[PDB]
Amino acid sequence: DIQLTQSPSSLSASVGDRVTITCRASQGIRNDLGWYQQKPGKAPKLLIYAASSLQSGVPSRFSGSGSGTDFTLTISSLQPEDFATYYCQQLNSYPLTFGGGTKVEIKRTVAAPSVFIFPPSDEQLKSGTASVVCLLNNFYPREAKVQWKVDNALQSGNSQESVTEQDSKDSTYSLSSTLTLSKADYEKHKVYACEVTHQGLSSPVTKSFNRG
Amino acid sequence: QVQLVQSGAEVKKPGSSVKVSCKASGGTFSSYAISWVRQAPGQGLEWMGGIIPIFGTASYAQKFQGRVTITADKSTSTAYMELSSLRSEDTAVYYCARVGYCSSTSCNRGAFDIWGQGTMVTVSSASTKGPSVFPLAPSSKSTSGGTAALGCLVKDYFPEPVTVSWNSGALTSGVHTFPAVLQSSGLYSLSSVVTVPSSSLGTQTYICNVNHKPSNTKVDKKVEPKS
Amino acid sequence: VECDFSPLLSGTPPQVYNFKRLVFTNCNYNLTKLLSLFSVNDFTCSQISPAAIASNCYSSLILDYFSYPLSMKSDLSVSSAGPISQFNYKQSFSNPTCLILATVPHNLTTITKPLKYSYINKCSRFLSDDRTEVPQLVNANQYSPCVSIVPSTVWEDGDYYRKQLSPLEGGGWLVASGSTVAMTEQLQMGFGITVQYGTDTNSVCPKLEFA
Ligand SMILES: *[C@@H]1O[C@H](CO)[C@@H](O)[C@H](O)[C@H]1NC(C)=O
Ligand SMILES: *[C@@H]1O[C@H](CO)[C@@H](O)[C@H](O)[C@H]1NC(C)=O
Repeated sequence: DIQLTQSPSSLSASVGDRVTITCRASQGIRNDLGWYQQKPGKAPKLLIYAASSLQSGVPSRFSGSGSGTDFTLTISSLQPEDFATYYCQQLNSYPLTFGGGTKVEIKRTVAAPSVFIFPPSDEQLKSGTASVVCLLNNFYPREAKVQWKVDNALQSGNSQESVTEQDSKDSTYSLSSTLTLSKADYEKHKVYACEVTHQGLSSPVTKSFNRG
Repeated sequence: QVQLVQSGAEVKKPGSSVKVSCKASGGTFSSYAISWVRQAPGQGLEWMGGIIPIFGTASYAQKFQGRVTITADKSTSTAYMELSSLRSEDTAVYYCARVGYCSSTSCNRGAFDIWGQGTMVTVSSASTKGPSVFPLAPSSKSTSGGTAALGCLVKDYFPEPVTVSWNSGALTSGVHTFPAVLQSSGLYSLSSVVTVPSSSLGTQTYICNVNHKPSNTKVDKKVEPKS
Repeated sequence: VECDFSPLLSGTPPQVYNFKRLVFTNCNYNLTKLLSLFSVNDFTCSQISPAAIASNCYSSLILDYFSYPLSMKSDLSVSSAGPISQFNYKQSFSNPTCLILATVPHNLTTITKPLKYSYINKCSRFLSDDRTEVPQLVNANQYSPCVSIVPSTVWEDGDYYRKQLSPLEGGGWLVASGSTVAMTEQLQMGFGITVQYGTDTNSVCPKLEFA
């Protein structure tokens, strides 16, 4: 089976600069390579077929080259709409193999997170469950660590988190983490806190509250 | 400019089968082949198989051979992808796509120029369940100099997805709805927050509009400050 | 004086849909010597016998050869409604014919093996109405219309071939499909012989033996 190694796996870039993505096949495939673009929540889009041929409608800022093993997708001057995931694909033999993909994010300045915390609603408490939500709002880069501490005791296995896609306007990320305990276990303890470690923070910041 | 219209989302138990349709809209299949591609949540793209509608000739990735059947009704230009013995690892979005440009070796292999909107298929032992919507009340522990945070907690629902708006679409600024997380119970859960001016907490009404189509569930939750 | 079968013994023999044809007139042949270089697995004839076709004089002798897997023997009969006799190769009806299935021995290295066996499985015209499909059945002593869009060796089994036709060429599409058969350890071939008798021009005679 023809193996496609797409590099790099991800890159950060500003609007207007040169971006190069390489795809390498485990064996010769002539010019049977396709390039695709995909936005979150949408179907992939054909950019380039036959290694270099531009699909009708696709801007000329996208340029594919290469023949045999080494192929390259070059984007000459990045536009806002070009920030997405790009996929390699070989058209030569079965099975039709795709590359691993390249995530192109927007490069901006280091932004500290606004950290907020939400105690469980009374509506949920009377259902038997308690959920505390910690919000990290509008930060960059997306790498961030959140840790829950109940009565200054580090928590583990009872929290889950998700990060939104990069905002197309201010290029930031946001994180939401949910700590979930039972009604009984919740009332057993006093202080609930989430600790946040981020590059834009000089030191780990703690937002907390007491039952009351 | 032919379009590819696929059948709606699918919720299946482990071990069962699913059959997704792919119909040509505003055109025909003509002399073009139709491939199938799936994508698991957070994962990349993967070819499953394809078919030549005119001849009914089908090819498959060896990974799925024995569990997959790709047919095509030429009288209506509708391709089909049947996947049996469904496992949880089959939870993915399934796309159909037209082979618009022949490769150097054949015409059932080539670049996919036209794609369908995709079909979400979820395989789980969990049963369909509407969400419990809890408010994320704004307070001093959610206020930072003129701006206050508030939101909705959409907990314990199945399956994906849920859509949440604020004030019936009127409030869009500063809104962040996070991707759902899969709990150990097999149920999904997400949050939706919005930053608003801290001075409006005494007058402005903020309502969470949570929609869950698979369970026919609509919930409106008014978020008020807690004190 | 003597009929030359040398082009057969050299190079890579084509697939069935691209059969190579030799036409012999005014020469003397030794059929037995040609077959002695091969391992004849099957030898059947129509309106003539194997013994007689190696010992008669004709006005013309036609020899078609191609790479062919021994396993699909029955497919190489017009009695069968297979894709081979429908889309690839079809011998004459109004003339005596013979069909030989042989295997190349290891000591005949001059004949090289193709990458694999392959044949045309489907061959049709797809009209400009995007509905009606017209299968293009191969005629006797002729090639498939789809030999222009089917490569000399099919890359993958069940491959699809499609070519758009100009209004002058009837418009619509020329559409074909090809199958593959894995290559055997020793190269296996098929031979199609067709003879035609005349009145005075019967000069294709068997090579007689003298002291
Ligand atoms: C024809 O070839 C055969 C080889 O099997 C040989 O025995 C025979 O003598 C040849 N005949 C003539 C006339 O050369
Ligand atoms: C080559 O092999 C064939 C096997 O059918 C045999 O009849 C022939 O005598 C061999 N010739 C030589 C020169 O070894």
